Amino acid sequence: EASNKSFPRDWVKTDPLVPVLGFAGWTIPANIGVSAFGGQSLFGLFTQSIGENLAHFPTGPALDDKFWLYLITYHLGLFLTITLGQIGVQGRKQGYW
Amino acid sequence: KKAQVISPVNGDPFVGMLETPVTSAPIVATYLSNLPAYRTGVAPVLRGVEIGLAHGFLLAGPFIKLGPLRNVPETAEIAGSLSAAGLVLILALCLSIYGSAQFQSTPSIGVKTLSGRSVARDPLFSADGWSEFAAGFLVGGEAGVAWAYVCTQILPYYS
Amino acid sequence: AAQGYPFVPPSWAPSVFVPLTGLVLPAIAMATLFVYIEKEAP
Amino acid sequence: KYGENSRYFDLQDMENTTGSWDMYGVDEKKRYPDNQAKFFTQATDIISRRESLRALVALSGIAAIVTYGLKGAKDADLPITKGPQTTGENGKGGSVRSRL
Amino acid sequence: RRTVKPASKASTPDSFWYGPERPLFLGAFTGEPPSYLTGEFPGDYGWDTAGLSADPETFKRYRELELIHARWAMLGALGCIFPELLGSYGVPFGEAVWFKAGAQ
Amino acid sequence: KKTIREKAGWWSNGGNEKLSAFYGPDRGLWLGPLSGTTPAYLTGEFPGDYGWDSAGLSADPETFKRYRELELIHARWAMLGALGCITPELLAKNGTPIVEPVWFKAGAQIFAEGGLDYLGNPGLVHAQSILATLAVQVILMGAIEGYRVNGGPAGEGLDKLHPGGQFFDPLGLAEDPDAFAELKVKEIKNGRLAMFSMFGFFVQAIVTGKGPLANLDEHLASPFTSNAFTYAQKFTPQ
Ligand SMILES: CC1=C[C@H](O)CC(C)(C)[C@H]1/C=C/C(C)=C/C=C/C(C)=C/C=C/C=C(C)/C=C/C=C(C)/C=C/C1=C(C)C[C@H](O)CC1(C)C
Ligand SMILES: CC1=C[C@H](O)CC(C)(C)[C@H]1/C=C/C(C)=C/C=C/C(C)=C/C=C/C=C(C)/C=C/C=C(C)/C=C/C1=C(C)C[C@H](O)CC1(C)C
Ligand SMILES: CC1=C(/C=C/C(C)=C/C=C/C(C)=C/C=C/C=C(C)/C=C/C=C(C)/C=C/C2=C(C)CCCC2(C)C)C(C)(C)CCC1
Repeated sequence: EASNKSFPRDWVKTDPLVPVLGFAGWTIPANIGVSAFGGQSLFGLFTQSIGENLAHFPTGPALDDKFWLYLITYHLGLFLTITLGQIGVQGRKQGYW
Repeated sequence: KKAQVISPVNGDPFVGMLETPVTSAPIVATYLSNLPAYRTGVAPVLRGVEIGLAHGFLLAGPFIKLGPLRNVPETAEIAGSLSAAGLVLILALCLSIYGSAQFQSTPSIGVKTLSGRSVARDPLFSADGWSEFAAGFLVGGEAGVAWAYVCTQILPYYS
Repeated sequence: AAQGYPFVPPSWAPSVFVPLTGLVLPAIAMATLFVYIEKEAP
Repeated sequence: KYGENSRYFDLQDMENTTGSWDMYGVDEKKRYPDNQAKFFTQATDIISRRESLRALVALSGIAAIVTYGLKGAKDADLPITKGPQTTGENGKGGSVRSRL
Repeated sequence: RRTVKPASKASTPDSFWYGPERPLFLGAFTGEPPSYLTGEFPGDYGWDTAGLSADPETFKRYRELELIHARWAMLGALGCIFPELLGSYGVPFGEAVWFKAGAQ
Repeated sequence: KKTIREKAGWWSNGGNEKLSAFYGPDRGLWLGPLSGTTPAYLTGEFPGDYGWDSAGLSADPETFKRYRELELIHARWAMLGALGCITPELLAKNGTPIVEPVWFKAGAQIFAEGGLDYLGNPGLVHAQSILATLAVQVILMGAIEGYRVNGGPAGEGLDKLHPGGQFFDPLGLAEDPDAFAELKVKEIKNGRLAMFSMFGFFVQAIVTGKGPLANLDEHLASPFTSNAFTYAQKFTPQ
């Protein structure tokens, strides 16, 4: 490493467009209703469960709630979309292809 | 394919620490610099008081909720606070004897700040500084254990 | 003791001497035999 | 100097050479309210020496264990202080010989 | 931890919202803003398609109007949302909705 | 111009601009921003100087001195009295068996044949003679005040108001001259508050006829119901 003498402070080359665009690229397809959810959506059912579990705020969700499935799947896709958007943006600006 | 993140420490590739986000992210560096351990100009007794308050308050919880009298309604909190007081006392003893053992050789090399300017050694790292630091730790830790009990008694949503 | 044999320990003796012998005298001993081990020679 | 052209050895800068750095220390004198700092510099005034602190620790710990064995263990309602509350395993020595 | 060096070398590396290279209200479709919206004042996205603030003093008075309206409107948004938000939790207002709270 | 923690009042021993609100030209005045022309003799050098001499009674500097001493002595006596007119009633409503805790009736306890038990405890002072009490008091207070006005066993070459030797400043709270200067103001302000509240005790006795804590309690029961205007028609000329 002939470069990197002082650990640049901008180690994450931040683009504020990246989180917004990953969020919109995931949640908008996640707002498409499909046959498997009974016509509903993943984000729709996730927010529905968020509401149903905020109706008793202290009491957390159960093991049999289905809020955890929506949570984990939604955030799998969302984190993947956000990190791949950051990677793609900073590879486009930089080299990498 | 530019912009590598992980760098050698202060640009020295032969000292062997490898500055890294977990090490030198400005949020992390800021938070760790603002901790009383790294406030090298502040009196060690007061940094010890803060550290001791924090630790005595935190280490009462385990003794309260997981101790042998955790299932007795009013006795759980008392027993846990007293166990934490004893542990804080033991830790103050250990701190004292560490100050007796460690600070006898008086290192001679100076210190810098990853920028080039040499700073004075932390007075904490002397016999007197560590003794007053341990006194502060004892005072603050017993105070924080007492405050942990007080919070068991006065906080609205304590279970 | 009353008359059977003098110097019989009190009933509360174990409750005091088991903590003393197991928590305090080992603390004293380890602290002293820690300062003595790490003590530099002049 | 020490950062000029990969010259990581300086005899006039042995701090940068040996890696003697304060990676997170700040020497700012201002952290605490002065009345609070006064309160806590005076609270520890008596025990700010090694001997005084160890005297406090010895007194407190010995008093604590002694009052715990005399009073605190019974206040905690410990089973060793209550006693068996039963005839115990007295007459059941062995499966064969039921010894006292 | 390193000490951040002063702004003699760094007078304006952070001026993202001011100067000629500032964000505009149509992005790349704005072209160049009017000659008076030069990016010295906050929130200058170059939106004067009506030319109402072509005069500098009218522009100053409009900046005053905009900022005072902005503060009053922030207070108003929070004040219309908060009573209804806590009225959805069980705090018994007379009329928690804002366009009926005056008649309380 | 400052940083957050200096605004928040940290860092004791930064006090030289904190005397500016209690001494000097641009200090706090009796009508605040509506008191322009302070008397020229109220220069702001003495504690409690708010520029209030509407009646011009302190125009002579020497009578101003005498009035300052009168004020401070009255203030100290009134502070002791304000504390002593509420301590027995508080202690009696907390449960101490004081036989007459109301202050304007507390003197009539010595005429009961059980005497004047101090906290309602006969093993305590147990005074029966009001005349012997008064004689003891006269002797002691005469010695005490004659020692105050010229000097005595507790220091002779000391100040007439703030002697501050080892008998009257035995805790050393006033060795820092700035702490001394602001404690003077605290003294005179608490004392003026006590003098006003003792005037209030007097008037609330003559008017209401109950204890001061009883008045507080019946005011806190229903304030608009019961006030000083409740007793406004009491002194009706018949
Ligand atoms: C920029 C430009 C450019 C070009 O050139 C031209 C043009 C286009 C013209 C321009 C534009 C403009 C605009 C758009 C404007 C707008 C405005 C607005 C909207 C305002 C509001 C504004 C708003 C506001 C103030 C608001 C406010 C609010 C408030 C007070 C509130 C109050 C209240 C509340 C709380 C609730 C309760 O229960 C009642 C009440 C009493 C009701
Ligand atoms: C400033 C000015 C200005 C202008 O120019 C003019 C003028 C107006 C004139 C002026 C003013 C003035 C004034 C206001 C004054 C006031 C005073 C007072 C109030 C006092 C009190 C004063 C008060 C006081 C002393 C008080 C005291 C008290 C006491 C001792 C007490 C005693 C007692 C008690 C404890 C109780 C018991 O059981 C009994 C008795 C015995 C009762
Ligand atoms: C689960 C779900 C599903 C599916 C999902 C998915 C499959 C998702 C995906 C998602 C994704 C896969 C997303 C993506 C996105 C992407 C994007 C959003 C992109 C963008 C781009 C851009 C925006 C560009 C930009 C630029 C350029 C052009 C150049 C340079 C500069 C920049 C930056 C500007 C379904 C339907 C069955 C239903 C239910 C739910």
